[PDB]
Amino acid sequence: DPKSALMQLEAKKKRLEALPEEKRKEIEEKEQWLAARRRAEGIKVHDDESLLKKALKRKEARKKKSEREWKERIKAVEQSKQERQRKREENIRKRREE
Amino acid sequence: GSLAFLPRKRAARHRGRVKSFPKDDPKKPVHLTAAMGYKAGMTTIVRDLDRPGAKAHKKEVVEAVTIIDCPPMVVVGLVGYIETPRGLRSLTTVWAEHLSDEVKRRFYKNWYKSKKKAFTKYAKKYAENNGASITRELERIKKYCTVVRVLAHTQIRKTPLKQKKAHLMEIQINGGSVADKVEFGRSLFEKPVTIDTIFEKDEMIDVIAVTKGHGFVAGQMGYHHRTSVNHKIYRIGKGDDEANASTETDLTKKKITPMGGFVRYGEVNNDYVMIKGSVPGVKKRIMTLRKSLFTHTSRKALEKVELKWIDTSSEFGHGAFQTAAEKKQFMGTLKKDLQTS
Amino acid sequence: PKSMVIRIGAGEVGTSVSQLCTDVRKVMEPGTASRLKERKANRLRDYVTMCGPLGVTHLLLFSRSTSGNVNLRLVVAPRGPTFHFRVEKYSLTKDVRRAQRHPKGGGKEYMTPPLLVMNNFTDPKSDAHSKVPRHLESLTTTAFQSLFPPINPQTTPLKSIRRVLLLNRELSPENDGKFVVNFRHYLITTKPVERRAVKLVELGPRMRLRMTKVEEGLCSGKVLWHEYVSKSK
RNA sequence: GAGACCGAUAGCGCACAAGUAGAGUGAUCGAAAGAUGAAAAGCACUUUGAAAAGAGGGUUAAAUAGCACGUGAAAUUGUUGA
RNA sequence: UGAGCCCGGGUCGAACGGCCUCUAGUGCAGAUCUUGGUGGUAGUAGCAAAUUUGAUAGAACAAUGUAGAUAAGGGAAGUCGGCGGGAAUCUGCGAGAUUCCCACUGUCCCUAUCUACUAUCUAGCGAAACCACAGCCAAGGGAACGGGCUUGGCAAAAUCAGCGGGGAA
RNA sequence: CGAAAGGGUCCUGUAAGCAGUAGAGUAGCCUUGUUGUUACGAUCUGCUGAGGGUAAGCCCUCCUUCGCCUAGAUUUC
Repeated sequence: DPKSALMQLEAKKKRLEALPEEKRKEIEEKEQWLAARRRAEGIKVHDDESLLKKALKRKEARKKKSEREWKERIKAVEQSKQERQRKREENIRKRREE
Repeated sequence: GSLAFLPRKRAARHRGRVKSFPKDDPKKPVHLTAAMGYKAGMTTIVRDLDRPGAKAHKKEVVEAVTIIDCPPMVVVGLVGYIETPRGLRSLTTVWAEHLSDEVKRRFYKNWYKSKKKAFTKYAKKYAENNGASITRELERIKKYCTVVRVLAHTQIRKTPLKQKKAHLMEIQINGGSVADKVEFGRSLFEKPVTIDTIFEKDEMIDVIAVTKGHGFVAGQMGYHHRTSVNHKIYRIGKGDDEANASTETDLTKKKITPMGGFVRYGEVNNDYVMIKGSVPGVKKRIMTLRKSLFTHTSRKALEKVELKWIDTSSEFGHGAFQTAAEKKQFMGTLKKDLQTS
Repeated sequence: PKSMVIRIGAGEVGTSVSQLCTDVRKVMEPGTASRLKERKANRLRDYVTMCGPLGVTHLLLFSRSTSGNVNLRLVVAPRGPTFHFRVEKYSLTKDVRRAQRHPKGGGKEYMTPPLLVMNNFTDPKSDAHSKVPRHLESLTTTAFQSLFPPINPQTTPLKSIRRVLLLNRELSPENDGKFVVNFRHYLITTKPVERRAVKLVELGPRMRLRMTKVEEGLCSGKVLWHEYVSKSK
């Protein structure tokens, strides 16, 4: 989940900002070395601010188009039922004329 | 579009069916009606026009001409047709012994994994003095048949193509009595026939091919069986001459193949037919040449052609060097050639 | 696991580097693109965007500086890491074959990748000097172990086992040594003396590597360890 | 204490967790849902395998009575056969 | 005759029937009927709400175009426009000599730029509207009523993609 | 046959680097120079018809090289 990855990376930046400067750089070298280790082993880590934000933006856009597709289809179905009742009342009035 | 050519259908067969042959009368001498080659490409020629009454009379005229590589074809069979109230129908066919590997590849579909058994019992029937049956079939053809066709195959092993399967076709024998044409075919068995033998100089013919399928950008657009009529053979080249593209006007010893070879085809070493104008089909494709059904009605036919030269600059670019000799002479010496030497 | 060898790192290429890269590709067969023809207008972006859909996991880049120094950049697609080795001494496969009394031509063995053998690299802590061991050497081991496909001794056909790739470290676990990387290639010949004798024949190329520098990404990222330049905190 | 009453879509909304579960800001609205077997004797044990699942084997008068359980129609579905 | 009744075969396990009367909450195809269950549509549409936050999984791809805009170019049309700048040519740096264009429009199109909209496959999940039964064509079929029927033309399984024919004032 | 090479053929335009007082000029140093010299300097001259590419839908090689071989799954009188 991109949201879960965002939460994890937010916790990561809070920890980085809380720890002191010399060991900012020390632990930073540490997770870079380990990052290279598991990613070279093959574990594709997913930690990039722009990439995750743009993935979330794509998901939100997909949801928006889907909601619009709802509104169109639902309005069409309601229109169909309304029309059916409309000619039913039409034909009842025709019978009353007859 | 024209209603005679719609709906747009794919060509059922990649070869191309001849359908109609010229009408037969017994009075002419015997002759085959068809031949096959492969579209190699086209070049440019300039010609001293000999059309009286034309604006460009006795002037240089530049034309585009198709080259068809035409290796000698081998006669491997005769067929006898009988006329019936339901049309013509195959009465009986006779084959030849020692059928070629390539015609056997035509008879087969998966040649690499099949043990070569086709026509083996037929060759045995020839070999074991069933000449009784052989002469029986020939006598049946002579007695009951009115139309005879020679089965002839063209030879990829001489053509410069990655293909290895031969090309077969039936070619009618006209101009003579049925017995005469059957004897002529019987003589023809197991002998190559040249395009000098089938066709001849400066003459009008018909050409059958399958026009290219324009695929991958209401339906099939392309790959259509087309017989284009009225195309004039201007030249027949010999392969072995090496002065094929050479013309009397320029004594430049070169073959019909331009610098670098034909693009996407190669280099031709055989008999070839050089015909005027654009012609249906593409390169490497089988081209079916045949005689006109009717005697000609224009001076364009029986107009004799005199050539000047044939474009042999590399068609892979905008070259202007006909021969490697003149090219290496004009460019002079280069540093890479000097270092090699 | 697929790897490609490219000369795009150098501004221009010559016969020596071309032969070296051809030999490296021959070593990398069959998991490499032999017909990769480098063009001057190409770039690292084009090559990585080709690696993307091609599923290539590793990329060797042979660069040549204006001074004539040659560098080998081993990068893992498509986001790094990057390892900068410097060329100290190199020999061509043709020269190796000429020097060898009985050179063996490559054959059906092109179908099988070489087994990686790794010597003198220190994985466990011996002096707690973690900066070289626990930062550089483990990454080296993982990088090459991923460069070559994982080897399961319990399923690999011994008759297919024909090539070996040697990586010998001139360095001691006490962080004392010349820190030199020795890359070599050998062909296996099995002779019946079951007792079988294994004879290894040089195939080349011989490679003298200086572990110069490292990057997190594809030719990008912070310098994690540079031998000559240590950045302050 | 009784009935020429109804017998689980009936009879009170409720034969059973029923004004329960649930909805609504709120006044209020408000269901569905019974039966193994005489007695759990509710399948020991072996063997598949990630399961609300099988093959043996056992209990019972009967398990195609196995807590999906008194009997088990039609709609609909599958295999075999014509 | 009929609504119905009796028996044979299987299942099944606790009550039931014939006749005379008495009684009634007593007989279903419809009610866009009630409840419950189950179909075609359909493994289709599409991944959309539902099923400590939220969340289909791989492969791909980066294109194709569309709408709305721009004190940009070109072409076209109409007029009462055309008879300093740019583009060139000739000649021996030459005041060097000579040739072409510049307008406006409440007019049309294209190309250039901006904003916005756009994306496929395989796996997994997976509805809804609608449904008396089904759809070749021609003429006839009194009541501008045809899918029934008559006479003909004919008529060969099953898929994907285009396509056009029917459904009084 | 199908992976390098070689040759052919087209394409672009004369590669890096080196050597030229060639280079509008600029700032110093000496016995002051009719190739003064040291540093910077777009750009011009020779190596250099150079360099590089050339099949993914261009040709030809005598082994130019090297490799691959009678498979394996179903169906049909």
